[PDB]
Amino acid sequence: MNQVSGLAGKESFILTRIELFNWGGFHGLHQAAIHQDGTAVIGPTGSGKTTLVDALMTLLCANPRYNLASTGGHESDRDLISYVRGVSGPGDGGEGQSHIARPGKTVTGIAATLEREGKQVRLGALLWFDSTSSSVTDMKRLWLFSDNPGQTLEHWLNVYHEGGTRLLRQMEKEAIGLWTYPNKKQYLARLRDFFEVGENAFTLLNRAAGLKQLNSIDEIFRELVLDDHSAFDRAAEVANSFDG
Amino acid sequence: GIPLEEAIQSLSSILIEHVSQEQYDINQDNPFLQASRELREWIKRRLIVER
Amino acid sequence: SETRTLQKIREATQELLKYGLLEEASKPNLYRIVLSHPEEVTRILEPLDLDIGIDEIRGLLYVKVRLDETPAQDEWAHPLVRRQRLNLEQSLLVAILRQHFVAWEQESGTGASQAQIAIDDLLPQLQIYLGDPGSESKERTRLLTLLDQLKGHGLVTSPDAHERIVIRPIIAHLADPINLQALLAWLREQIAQQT
Amino acid sequence: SETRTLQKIREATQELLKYGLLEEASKPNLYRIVLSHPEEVTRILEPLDLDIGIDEIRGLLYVKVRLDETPAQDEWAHPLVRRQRLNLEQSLLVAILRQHFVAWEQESGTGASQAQIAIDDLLPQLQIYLGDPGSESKERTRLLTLLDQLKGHGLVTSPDAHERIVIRPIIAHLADPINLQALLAWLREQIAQQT
Amino acid sequence: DGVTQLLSHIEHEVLVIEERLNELNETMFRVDFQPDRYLRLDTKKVVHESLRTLEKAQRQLNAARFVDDNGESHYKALQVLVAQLRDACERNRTLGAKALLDPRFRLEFAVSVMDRQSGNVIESRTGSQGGSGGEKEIIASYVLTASLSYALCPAGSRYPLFGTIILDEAFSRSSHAVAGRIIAALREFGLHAVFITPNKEMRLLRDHTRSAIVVHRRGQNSNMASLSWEELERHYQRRGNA
Amino acid sequence: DFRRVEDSWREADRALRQSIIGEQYHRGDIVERLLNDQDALLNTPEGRVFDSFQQQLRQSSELKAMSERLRVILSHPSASDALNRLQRHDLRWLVKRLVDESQTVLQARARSERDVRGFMKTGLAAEHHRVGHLLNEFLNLALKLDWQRQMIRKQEVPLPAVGVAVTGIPAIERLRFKEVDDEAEQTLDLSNHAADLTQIGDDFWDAFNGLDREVLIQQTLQLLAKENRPVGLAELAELLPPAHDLETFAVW
Ligand SMILES: Nc1ncnc2c1ncn2[C@@H]1O[C@H](COP(=O)(O)OP(=O)(O)O)[C@@H](O)[C@H]1O
Repeated sequence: MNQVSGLAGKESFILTRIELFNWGGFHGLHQAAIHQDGTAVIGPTGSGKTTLVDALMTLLCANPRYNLASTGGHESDRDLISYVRGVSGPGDGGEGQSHIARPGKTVTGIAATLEREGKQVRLGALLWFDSTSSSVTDMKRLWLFSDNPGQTLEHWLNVYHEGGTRLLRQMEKEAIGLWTYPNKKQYLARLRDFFEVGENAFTLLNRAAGLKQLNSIDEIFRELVLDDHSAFDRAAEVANSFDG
Repeated sequence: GIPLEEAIQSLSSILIEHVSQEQYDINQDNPFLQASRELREWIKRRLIVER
Repeated sequence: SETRTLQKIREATQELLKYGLLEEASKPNLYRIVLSHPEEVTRILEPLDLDIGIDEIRGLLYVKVRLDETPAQDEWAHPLVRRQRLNLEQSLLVAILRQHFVAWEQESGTGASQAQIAIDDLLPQLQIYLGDPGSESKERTRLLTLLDQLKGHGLVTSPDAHERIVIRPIIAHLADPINLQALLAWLREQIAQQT
Repeated sequence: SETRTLQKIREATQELLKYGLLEEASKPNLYRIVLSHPEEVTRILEPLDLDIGIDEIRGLLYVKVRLDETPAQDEWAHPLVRRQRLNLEQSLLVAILRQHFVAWEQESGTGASQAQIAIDDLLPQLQIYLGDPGSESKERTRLLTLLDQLKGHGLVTSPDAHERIVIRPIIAHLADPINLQALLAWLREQIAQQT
Repeated sequence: DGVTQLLSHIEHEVLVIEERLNELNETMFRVDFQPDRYLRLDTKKVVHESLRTLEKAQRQLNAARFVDDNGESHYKALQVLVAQLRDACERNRTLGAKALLDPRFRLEFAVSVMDRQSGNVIESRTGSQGGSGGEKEIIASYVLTASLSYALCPAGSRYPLFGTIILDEAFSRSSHAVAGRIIAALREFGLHAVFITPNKEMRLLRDHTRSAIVVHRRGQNSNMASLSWEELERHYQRRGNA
Repeated sequence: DFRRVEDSWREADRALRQSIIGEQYHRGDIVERLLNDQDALLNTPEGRVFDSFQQQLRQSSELKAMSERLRVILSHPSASDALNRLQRHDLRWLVKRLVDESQTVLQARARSERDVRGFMKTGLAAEHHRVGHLLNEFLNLALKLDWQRQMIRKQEVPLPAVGVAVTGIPAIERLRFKEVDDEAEQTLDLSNHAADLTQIGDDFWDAFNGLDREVLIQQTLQLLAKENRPVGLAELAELLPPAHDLETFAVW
């Protein structure tokens, strides 16, 4: 039983930390440690367990499906904007128009650490608003990849608070083992390169968090694995060309 | 002289417009990068000159 | 009230020490102050065992270790010298980058150009020496790590949105003919000892 | 034919810049040399906007930013000295250690030796304000990590075989201890309000 | 440049799916579903009427491409094909339309539990839903774990490089005795696991995990504490005395 | 041939640079070409034809006469039947674009000549040649090493230290400590309330502890081993006090 427990973290990178800052209902800086022999996230329904999974998936995927466990089958209610702003759609009772926890200028950071035989790899994301706007184009994003133990989400937040994106870029220039991407496509490409797995792997990892609404093998295959790759849009273009 | 960024943007838009075709091997993952790469392929091929 | 080094000179020296190198293309003002009073800057840096190396052609000043006669050599052992001596793979990448830099400098105009190269260009040249690790992702990761180390040495910049790096002019003074001759002699000795 | 600065003075200055301090206990030779020629070292550091603060009572030398007039510039900036603001927990630990060091100096006279403290003696103090992390092991881990961070800044040393750490003399000079006292008072007031 | 290319692309996607399933069968071969049984997959093909009508229309188009009438018969055949395509597109979720224009809908799916030494099929669920809430859950969890292990494994390697996976309230229809088998299988595939459990199943995961992140809300402020099961037990003991 | 002329000038500049670099007596064929104020890039093929073309174009009178005649012809009704809108517009403005292209090509030539003159100064051709030769030798020699051994790849080389940065002096005054504010209050609250499970729900604790049938399995097995007799459910309950009532019984 315990002999097998040592296999994890030897030939693979295992998650061993999550750090959040102004993410969902996690106001301030929160840190959670994850054991190398499997970990359980437990708590009364309506805390921040789905919030944590969504932070991790945001760090991992390109268009993560938020709250997939309960909203599977239909479109998700939550989005990145509502996590950054800390909206409280569900819990009401004194709801002041969705009770946006952080309506003004704000910064939210998320960070996940992975380890293998003492080698560390940290994924991070800083998402901030400079005004009261809530448009997707008004949120400034900076993704971070690191293999240096000294590059922690706390350090990134300190640098941001001190000197905005200018000092963030300057720190990246003089930092050893840090890579900052302003556009998530390049950051996901770097993740793909490091972990030698295509986008389908992380998309499937995302879909795995919504396995509750399962059915016969056919639905599990056509809805969980072997992602869509459908051709319902190409058919429309073909039809329009044939109309011409 | 067309600025490099504008040419890359135009090539990326054209590349996305024809992602379906199998001949072109256009990758939807990050068309912009591919466009840039393509342009560079023709800069060291001497079709165009960068300065 | 007392002898105070001119605030222009102090500011220029502090910037030079902070950044190691001072380029006219980025900070022409401080570069010009340093050039105007090279003796003053040399006197300021003397107690630190540091000296200023100038390249007026490239418009580039830099700080190098000042060895009096024979300080046991080991210039990398200077207390104020951070970083570590370049290793063989870093030296090979530096040679490749210097070859690219010389190629760019040959066909160079009269204004600032900031020699650039795509990361994908270095992949086959490196693969020739380090071998094929098995897939494109592995070699890309290896190249990115090497480039990060070199940037830590100040010879390059991190890849930009187009997957292109800039080879800094400091390389022309790291891999210059004298240093390249020394490295070639050392490599020949290593090869002879190996066999 | 030149005017090279004395080898020992250059070594002392480079050591001081590299470590930012000079303890008679650790480097008696360099400390004595700097004491013998304070004018030379202050002149050397003048161009860099730096100075040495003597402290013969504790046998400690340190680098202090000798800036310009800088009228009431509470946000003074130095190119070579990067300012850091410590955490809430780190600041609390620093304040606790500073007050303990002051108490040790009072009880042993100014300029005492090896103001030590015990990890078990610090755990309850941290638990009073920061609260209970949820276990003895977690408390010890938190305290050890904070002590490691402080040692990185050069304020304490690693625990010995007796689980004791020595507060280094550099705690005596911390720019603005008034902020530390205010933070401690605020924390104690908050705790009293809670109870 | 269209229609024919679209159909060829759909067929190629079907082929890719089939090969992916075939090479995931080998990754599932290395782990025993039951104690010495092991599980395999079978693709098979859909026999919908829409696909056969499409085949008829494609044959007509191929025949018409050889007619010499200035592309009139060819145009008519292409018109029939495009009419079929538009019919499918407008009703984008009828089973026929999905089978026509969805690569992962032209072929069925089936699992088969076999014997490690005896290669004979011992239980082949050829679709054949016929299963309890716990049985379907077991099969789905096992197949999803196998797929995750295969996907996260770098090409030419049997050990995933990104070894961490996240499950969210995975097990709800299965008994506590069969969920442990799922956890054992997940560990066997080399995947480190982070489970998200409701207030239930806190005893089920206590036998397969060494630590828990307790997430508790204190109003609008969620907090998290990472504690070993023993420290959680000590917290409970404090509660019982408070 | 407007682009061909620029291509020829670029090739001529490259050839001149290569000749300067590869020549062993730089001093002669540098001053012989620098003191001169001629083209220094006289591409004998097309490029001299462009000079005559410029001479003809710069001639006045004929240019405006041809432009006026072109517009007169464009005005003719049959022109619309002959050409189309784009071709008509291009033909009408032919002279303007011709002069614009001539100016662009002349600017390119002047720029290239200035660039080659600047390269001829700074006397870096010899250094470029020596550096290229040394780099070629080093890269050819490096093929004899074993690059699959970390011992070889991590060998330290004798390259010098250039660009030594003296930054990050400790300067104990550099440290500042957290000041009381809302952020400090929030941090203190988070530190205190993390691992504070008192307010957590009661049902959470109730579900935390439950019948671990694993231990009960072995306990029951040991009880039967001790008795080694046929035991009923009531007797088992008496001997083993169930703490969960039917939860145990189902297991039994
Ligand atoms: N992005 C968000 N949008 C809406 N509500 C949120 C968000 N983040 C946190 N919350 C609030 O915090 C709680 C989230 O509960 P959580 O434990 O994440 O869900 P679950 O019980 O499904 O795992 C709810 O009370 C919800 O109102």
